[PDB]
Amino acid sequence: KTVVENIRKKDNGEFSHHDLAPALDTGTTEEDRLKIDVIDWLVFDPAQRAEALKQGNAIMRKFLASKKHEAAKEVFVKIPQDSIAEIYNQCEEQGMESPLPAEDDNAIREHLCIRAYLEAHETFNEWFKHMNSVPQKPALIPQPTFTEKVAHEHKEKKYEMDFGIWKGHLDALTADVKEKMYNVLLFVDGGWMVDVREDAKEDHERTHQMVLLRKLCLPMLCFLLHTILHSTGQYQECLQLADMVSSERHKLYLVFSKEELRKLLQKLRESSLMLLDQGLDPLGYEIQL
Amino acid sequence: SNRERYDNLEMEYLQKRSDLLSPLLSLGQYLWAASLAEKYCDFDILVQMCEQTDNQSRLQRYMTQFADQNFSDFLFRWYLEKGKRGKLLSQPISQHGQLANFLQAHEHLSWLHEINSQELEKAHATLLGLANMETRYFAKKKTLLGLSKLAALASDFSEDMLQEKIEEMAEQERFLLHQETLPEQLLAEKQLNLSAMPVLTAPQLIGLYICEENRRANEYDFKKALDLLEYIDEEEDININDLKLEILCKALQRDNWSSSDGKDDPIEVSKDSIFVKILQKLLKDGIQLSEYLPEVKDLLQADQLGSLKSNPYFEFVLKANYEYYVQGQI
Repeated sequence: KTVVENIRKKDNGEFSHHDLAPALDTGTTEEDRLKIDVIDWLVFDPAQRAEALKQGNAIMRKFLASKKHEAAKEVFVKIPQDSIAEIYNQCEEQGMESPLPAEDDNAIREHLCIRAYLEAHETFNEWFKHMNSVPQKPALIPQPTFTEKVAHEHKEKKYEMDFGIWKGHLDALTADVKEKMYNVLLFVDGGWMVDVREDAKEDHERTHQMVLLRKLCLPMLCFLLHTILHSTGQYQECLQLADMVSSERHKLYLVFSKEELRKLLQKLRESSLMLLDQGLDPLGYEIQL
Repeated sequence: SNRERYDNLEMEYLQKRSDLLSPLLSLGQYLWAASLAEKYCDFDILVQMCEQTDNQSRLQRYMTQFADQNFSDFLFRWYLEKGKRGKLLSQPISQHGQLANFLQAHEHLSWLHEINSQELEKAHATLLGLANMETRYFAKKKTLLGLSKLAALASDFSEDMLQEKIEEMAEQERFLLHQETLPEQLLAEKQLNLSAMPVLTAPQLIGLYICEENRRANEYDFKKALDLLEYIDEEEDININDLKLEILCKALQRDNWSSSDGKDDPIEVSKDSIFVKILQKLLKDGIQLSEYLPEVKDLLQADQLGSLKSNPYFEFVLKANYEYYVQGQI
C-alpha cells in the first residue's frame, strides 16, 4: 500500500481548469506505465484485492481526468475480473458484515461506474470507426457509352448492397452505444461516480476527483450522445436529453458549466430545426391541421 | 374626406394588380412580373417570385428596399399562412426587432426567436406559458417545462429571482411527478401511453390511483391520492372532503378485514394494512390526525364501503385503530 500510495503521490499536480484544452495524442508514457505497473503489488496476494481496487480507482480517476482513456483501460486490466466476488469471499468467512466495509462497497460501486464509462467509450470508438467507413456513391461519368452505363449500374447496384449492410451495422452500433451512454447518464440511485455509504471514511483526494470527473465526463457524454442521435437522424431523442439533463433524480444540470448548458440549448435547437424542416413541431410531434 | 370612394377604388386597384400580374408570375416571367410588382408594390408576387427561384438575396433586398412599407411584416405572414418554418427563424439580426413583433402573435414559435436573440428571460416565461396551455400531451408539457427551466438556468437572472422561478417550476415538476409515477399495469390495463396521453387534473389522478384496475395500489399510491388534494382550485365544483372520504374508503376496501384464527390482536394484525400505513405516514410526515381525518361516525355512513358496512369485525377494528392512532397524538 505504501509503494502504491507513494507512486500515487509523486504527482505534485493540482487539478487545474485550463487543461480542458484540446491536447492531442496524449498516449500512455513511461510516467503513466510506472502507475499501471504499480497495481501488481496489491494483486500478488488475494488479501489485498480490496486495496488494489481502491488504489486502481485512484489511478483510473487520474487517467480519465487526464483524457488518457487507454491508460485507464490498462489499469482496469491490472484489476483481475474475480476481484468484486473475492471482496465478498473475504467477508463471509470471518466476523465481518454482509457487504465488505464502507470504503470498499463504495469502491466496488466506483469500479462499476468506471466499467460502465469504459463500455460507453469503447462502443463509441467502434461506432465512430464504423460511421467514418461509409460506402462512397459511384460517380456519374459524363456522356457514357452503353458499356460504361452497364459498368455504372453494376456499381450503383453494389453501393445499394454495401450501404444497406453498412447502415444495418450502424443502426445496431447506435443501439449499443446508446444503452452504454444511458447506463452512465441515468446510472442507479446516487448516480455515476457518487457513493452510497455515508458510514465510510473520508478521502478528500477521492471525493474531489469524483466531483471533478462528474463534470468532465457527464457533459461530454451528453454532447457525444446528441451527436450520435443527430448524425443518425434520431432527432426527437436528441431533445429528450434536455429532460434527462434537468431531471431531479440525477441532477445532471449541477455538473455542466452555464456556457455548456447554452451550448446544449444551441445543439438541442439543431435537432428542433431538423424536425421543423421535416414537417414536425419544434419537439417532433405531428403538425395537425 | 372621400374615404368611401377611396378604399373601394384601392381594393379595385389591388384586385386588378393581382389579376394582371399573376399570369406573368405563373408563366415563369420572373423579370417582368417583378419589374411591375417592384413599381406597384405587389408584395405577394414579389415574395412568390423569391420562393419560386429560392432567391433569398433579392428577398433580403426587398426587406431593405420596402422597409418603410412593412415588407418584412408582410413576409412573416407570408411564411405562416402557407409556409416552411426554418426560413422564418434563420433571418438576419437587423430584422429581429420586426420578427419579434410578428411572433408576439405566435407564442408557440416566439421562444425559438427569443433564444436565437439570447433573450433567455423571455424564453423561460414563453415556454412556461406554453407549458400551462399544454393540456393535450403530458410528454409535451414536461418538455416545455424542461426547456423553460433550462432557459432560466442559462439567463442572467439575479440569485433571488432565479430561486423564485426554480421553485415555481419545481412545484409544477412535483405535480407532474404524480402523473409520471402511475403504475405500468394501471397504464397497460387502461391502454394509456405517457408519450401520447393528456395532462390530468388532481381529481382525475386521484380517480386513477384509487380505481379497481390499480391491482397493486398501496400506502404510496394512497399517499399520492391524499397529497393530490393539495392541488385543487377553489372554483372546481368538487367537495375535497368527499374525495378524502372516498380515498380512505377505497384504501379500507384494499385491506382484508376478515377475521383471523381467534388468537391474534387486531392492533398488531392491522399494521400490515395500507390504511394503517397511510396513518403512520401522515404521523411521520407531521400531520395532526385529530384535525386531518373524517369522523368515525360518518366514514361508517359513507356508502362506498358496501359489503364492509355490514361487518362488525371491520366496525370494531376501524374504531380500535382510530382510537390507538388519534389518542397516540395527545
